Amino acid sequence: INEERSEVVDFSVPFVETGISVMVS
Amino acid sequence: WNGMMGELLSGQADMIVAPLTINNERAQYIEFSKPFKYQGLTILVK
Amino acid sequence: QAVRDNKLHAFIWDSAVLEFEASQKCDLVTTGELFFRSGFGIGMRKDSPWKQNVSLSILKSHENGFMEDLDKTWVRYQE
Amino acid sequence: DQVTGLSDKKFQRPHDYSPPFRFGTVPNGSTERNIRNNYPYMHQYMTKFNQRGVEDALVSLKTGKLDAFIYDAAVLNYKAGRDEGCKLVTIGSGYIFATTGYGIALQKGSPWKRQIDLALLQFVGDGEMEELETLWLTGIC
Repeated sequence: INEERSEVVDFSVPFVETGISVMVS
Repeated sequence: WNGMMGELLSGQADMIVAPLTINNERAQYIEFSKPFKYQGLTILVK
Repeated sequence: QAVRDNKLHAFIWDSAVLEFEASQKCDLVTTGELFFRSGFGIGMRKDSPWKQNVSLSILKSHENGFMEDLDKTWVRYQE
Repeated sequence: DQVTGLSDKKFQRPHDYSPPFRFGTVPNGSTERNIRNNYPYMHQYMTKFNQRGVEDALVSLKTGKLDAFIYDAAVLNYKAGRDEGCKLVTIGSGYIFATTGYGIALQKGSPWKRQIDLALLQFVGDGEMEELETLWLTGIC
């Protein structure tokens, strides 16, 4: 879910709480 | 209805900005924007 | 107050609120399980032009770090 | 724990630290846009740290061909819940990050929109969504 993708289509409600992250050893 | 929902349905309120519990029963009567918060419920002990 | 006087033994409540409360008072203790993973919303009237741009503003705030500053002000703060 | 988050001094210059580390993402991916919109310099540094495959980077982290990697939370959480050895470690809990959701793309103004959202909120409103997480997610330790 971002800006440019919300311009072209419409989203329903979200269901899972996911962000972004960095993976390290 | 009463409380915030009662004051909003009566027309005296235009927008409720409060830690509202998103649920189907209340969504059946009014609209929501995308959630700003993510949390649940717990138990408080001493 | 009632549980502070050790009159209560359990109390269902929100997550971040009780996190901040345990930060303020060390005697306040929570449980371990985390259930009912939902979100808080903005109570609105019926369909109206005060819905589209409002949700778009919420998204634009979530994508950048303004919510982080709000956390620093009230939620992230500890004792 | 080493890296605090996106604000860590490591994301200022890899030369600032003695070991020159490396960290990239999936090319032509969604998160690549977030780097460009927030930190164009990070994209320039990530230009030399690009990789090809999701598991290719996972192999690189295990082998030592890559220092750090950036990708979504739910995807990387499941790959770390079943990994043998558990050498790779997650950072944080979506604390300094987007904290967004997953959605279904519909054609603009679809009349299904009211019906779809009613079920999805009801699906999380009765614990059925909880069981599906148990089926497809595994958190050890």
